[PDB]
Amino acid sequence: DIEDFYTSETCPYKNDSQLAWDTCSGGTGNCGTVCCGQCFSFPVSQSCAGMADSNDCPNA
Repeated sequence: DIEDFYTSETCPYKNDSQLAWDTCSGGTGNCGTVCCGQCFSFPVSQSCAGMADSNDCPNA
């Protein structure tokens, strides 16, 4: 459950948790450990930085 841990307060998206999640933890966009405590929080923050792709993401 992420929606139960969604923070539309800091999250730039106020549509759905899946949206902001579909962004960070979507493989592209602005994935990272930042979205961990940006739109969500642990232990969800772990999923954000988890489903944020590994090397498939736009990482260095």
